[PDB]
Amino acid sequence: EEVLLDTTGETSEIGWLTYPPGGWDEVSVLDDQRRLTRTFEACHVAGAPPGTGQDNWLQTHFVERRGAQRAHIRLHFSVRACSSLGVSGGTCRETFTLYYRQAEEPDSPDSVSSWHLKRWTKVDTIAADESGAGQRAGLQLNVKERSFGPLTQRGFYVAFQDTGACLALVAVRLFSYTCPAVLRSFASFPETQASGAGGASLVAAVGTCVAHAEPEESPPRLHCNGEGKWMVAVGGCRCQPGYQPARGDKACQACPRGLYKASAGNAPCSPCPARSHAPNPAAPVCPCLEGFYRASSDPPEAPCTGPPSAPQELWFEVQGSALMLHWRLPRELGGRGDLLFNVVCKECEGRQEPASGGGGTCHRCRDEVHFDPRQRGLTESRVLVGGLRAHVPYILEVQAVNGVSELSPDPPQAAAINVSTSHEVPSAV
Ligand SMILES: *[C@@H]1O[C@H](CO)[C@@H](O[C@@H]2O[C@H](CO)[C@@H](O)[C@H](O)[C@H]2NC(C)=O)[C@H](O)[C@H]1NC(C)=O
Repeated sequence: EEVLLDTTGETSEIGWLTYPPGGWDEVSVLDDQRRLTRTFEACHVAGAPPGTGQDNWLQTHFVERRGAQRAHIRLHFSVRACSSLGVSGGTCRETFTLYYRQAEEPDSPDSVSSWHLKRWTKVDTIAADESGAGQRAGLQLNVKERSFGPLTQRGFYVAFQDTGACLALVAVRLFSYTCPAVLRSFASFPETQASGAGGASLVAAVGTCVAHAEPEESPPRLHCNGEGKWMVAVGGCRCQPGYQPARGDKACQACPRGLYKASAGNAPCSPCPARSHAPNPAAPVCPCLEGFYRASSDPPEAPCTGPPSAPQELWFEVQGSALMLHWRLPRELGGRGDLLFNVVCKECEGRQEPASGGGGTCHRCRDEVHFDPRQRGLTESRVLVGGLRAHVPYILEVQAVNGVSELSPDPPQAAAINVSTSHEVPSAV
């Protein structure tokens, strides 16, 4: 609610006039509580019995329009009943009508400002809610309200017409309704004017995302009712990663330490998954502790995991022209079950005439040893080893790996076993 003219303020703020001189009369009184009150009266009806007709106007000072598009007016007034006056069959009324006119400049100093020939626009005729003049303080004081269609010039005048009533204007209040600036739906909306055209019409208002918000792909919008309230919205922003709603649809606050928020929007932060920390606020993800990782496939809400330890309990057995390597699971799997194994083969030479200080050649196997499923990428703790030579001594190493350890190797954890093919000379004691 934004005031453009109030009679109960700074004593009246009055420069008004009356078209037929003496048509309206300013009479000042004391109101129910203590206060000087400028009021205007028109009761010519008690004059000549023909009346000779009544057309007595009362015009305001130029009202600046400030930004209002739709002016509301609130009148307080007494009206004397026609039954309670001299014999005034016909000529007496109990109503007055109400007008406005627009101007972009106050009325033309002294050289046009006898108005009344200017095009006045009618607003409505007003009547009292019944059951000279003068407010007695018996709450004969009627209150009525009306409003004027769109205001576009710099200001306006308002005029009052008495055509046979015994009237006492007591108070006038000219205002417009405004919608307050507000935080709604994670956005800010400005103070917004304007019914404009009248009661049903709305005025559309654009919002900006508050601290740490984004649109909801939708860029926000909110609508200003003709009485200053905010009718229903479209769109709205959402909070940002690392930020959660706070004070309710109204702001976004950073996650506290040890919490995070991966993603989109109006959703509270959640505490860090296993083996991660959020050392600081506004965390979008909790990084893993030293020695732990998250795989390609791991979302930020996954716990962090680690690479495996070495395979255990290597052993083997011969089956025809080939040899089967066996082992068991690592004692530490890092909290993931995408464990798979890799086997390396080495043919080792060694202790003969030269190189008596660790003299094993230990090259890798030839291209004629094909391991039965794969040699690399095994999910099972076994492999069949193909074409390895008769007395040549081999060494078979088994590496463990899982879905991290792309992420840091240190070299993969491993185990190996000395292996020699054939056996002879039965036991004699
Ligand atoms: C596989 O066999 C080799 C050779 O027989 C083993 O080698 C030696 O290990 C001892 C201590 O255990 C060292 O003192 C020697 O110097 C090593 N030899 C050489 C040539 O360096 C080896 O330990 C065995 N490893 C497995 C896993 O079976």
